[PDB]
Amino acid sequence: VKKTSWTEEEDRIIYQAHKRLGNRWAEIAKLLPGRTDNAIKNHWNSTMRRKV
Repeated sequence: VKKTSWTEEEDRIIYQAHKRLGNRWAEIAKLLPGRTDNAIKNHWNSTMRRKV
Protein backbone atom coordinates (compact mmCIF):
# COMPACT_ATOMS: atom_id res chain seq x y z
CA VAL A 1 0.00 0.00 0.00
CA LYS A 2 1.10 3.61 -0.61
CA LYS A 3 2.78 5.25 2.40
CA THR A 4 1.47 8.82 1.85
CA SER A 5 0.16 10.66 4.97
CA TRP A 6 3.33 12.80 5.32
CA THR A 7 6.56 11.17 4.08
CA GLU A 8 9.53 10.40 6.33
CA GLU A 9 11.60 12.90 4.33
CA GLU A 10 9.05 15.70 4.77
CA ASP A 11 9.14 15.07 8.54
CA ARG A 12 12.95 15.46 8.50
CA ILE A 13 12.65 18.71 6.48
CA ILE A 14 10.13 20.23 8.91
CA TYR A 15 12.08 19.00 11.95
CA GLN A 16 15.38 20.49 10.76
CA ALA A 17 13.78 23.82 9.78
CA HIS A 18 11.68 23.92 12.98
CA LYS A 19 14.70 23.18 15.19
CA ARG A 20 16.56 26.15 13.67
CA LEU A 21 13.68 28.60 13.07
CA GLY A 22 10.84 27.43 15.36
CA ASN A 23 7.08 27.68 14.70
CA ARG A 24 7.90 29.85 11.67
CA TRP A 25 5.68 27.87 9.28
CA ALA A 26 5.51 31.11 7.28
CA GLU A 27 9.07 30.18 6.21
CA ILE A 28 8.88 26.34 6.15
CA ALA A 29 5.67 26.58 4.08
CA LYS A 30 7.72 28.43 1.40
CA LEU A 31 10.14 25.48 1.16
CA LEU A 32 7.11 23.16 0.81
CA PRO A 33 4.47 25.13 -1.19
CA GLY A 34 2.20 22.05 -1.29
CA ARG A 35 2.21 22.18 2.54
CA THR A 36 0.34 25.27 3.79
CA ASP A 37 1.20 26.99 7.09
CA ASN A 38 -2.04 25.59 8.55
CA ALA A 39 -1.31 22.06 7.28
CA ILE A 40 2.23 21.94 8.75
CA LYS A 41 1.26 23.76 11.98
CA ASN A 42 -1.70 21.43 12.61
CA HIS A 43 0.19 18.25 11.62
CA TRP A 44 3.15 19.09 13.88
CA ASN A 45 1.08 20.18 16.91
CA SER A 46 -0.88 16.89 16.80
CA THR A 47 1.32 14.15 15.35
CA MET A 48 4.90 15.36 15.94
CA ARG A 49 4.55 17.26 19.24
CA ARG A 50 8.35 17.18 19.69
CA LYS A 51 9.11 20.88 20.19
CA VAL A 52 12.84 20.28 20.72
